[PDB]
Amino acid sequence: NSNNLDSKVGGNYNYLYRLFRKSNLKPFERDISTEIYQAGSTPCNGVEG
Amino acid sequence: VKNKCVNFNFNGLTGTGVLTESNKKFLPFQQFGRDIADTTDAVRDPQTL
Amino acid sequence: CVNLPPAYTNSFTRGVYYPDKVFRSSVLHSTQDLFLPFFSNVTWFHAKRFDNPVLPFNDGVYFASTEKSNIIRGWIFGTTLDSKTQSLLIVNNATNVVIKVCEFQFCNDPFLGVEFRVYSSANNCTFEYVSKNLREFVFKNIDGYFKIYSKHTPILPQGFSALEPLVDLPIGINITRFQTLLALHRGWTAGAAAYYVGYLQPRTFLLKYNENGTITDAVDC
Repeated sequence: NSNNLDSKVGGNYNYLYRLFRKSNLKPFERDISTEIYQAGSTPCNGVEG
Repeated sequence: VKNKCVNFNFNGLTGTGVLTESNKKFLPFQQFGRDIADTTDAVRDPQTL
Repeated sequence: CVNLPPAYTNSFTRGVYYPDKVFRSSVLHSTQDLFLPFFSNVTWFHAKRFDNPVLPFNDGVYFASTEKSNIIRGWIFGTTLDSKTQSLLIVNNATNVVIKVCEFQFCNDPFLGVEFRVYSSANNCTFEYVSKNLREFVFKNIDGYFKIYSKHTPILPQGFSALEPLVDLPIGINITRFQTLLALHRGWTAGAAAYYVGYLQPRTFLLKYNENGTITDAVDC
């Protein structure tokens, strides 16, 4: 536990996790891409609606 | 200690037996030698080489 | 950045390597691994003549290069060789060796000069390891580890030589395509740059270790 170092009163927002991936990772693999994720069939033109 | 039955630990590998000098030659990416039964029959010394 | 009929041959008994780091003497030993099948159809590229296309990287690659003036430099590996994915680049810059996993924006006709025209940008680096011939190589990628094996011989030949471990790299990326790096002369002129490509698959082989601990023959079952 590290609630005495990585915690801020107003809330620390510098630790991120990835949601919304297309497929599952393989062992010891790393993905650092920042792309728009298409949930439906509408053709995302690099914007979030 | 050579030419005497001893218990030995070579870089974490334990066992029992007599240690002698060999005519073999190992490539630099090798530390152990096995026989047909997968038993360890040769070893490189980590100090004298 | 500068924008400037297939062939085939036979691999007889090439693409064999040491699977373990253990010493063995005067035995026959069977093992299952990703090998280049025997008597396989192998693609051939010459070097007007300038072959540097993007080729698949399915489950590992055998590579051979018969040059005499050192014009094949290195390679780039990746999936989408643009700034949206991560990519690996091995290159000998005529004085040093560089590997430098990064997010590269690669040109369509990358090459060197007798001068450095490979990429346009590099944003996020995660790794750096800056530091009459045959020169066989083998590349694999398993569990975030990129494995390389290599062997050198003066004088496609029809003998037997086993490749030795060279390096493993913890790069952690998905690799699906690769492309070769060549250096053109002086408008330009080419040279002897014949290179040969194959592909591995799982096989059970029977190898033979002699009395000095050297592999001298193999059987593909």
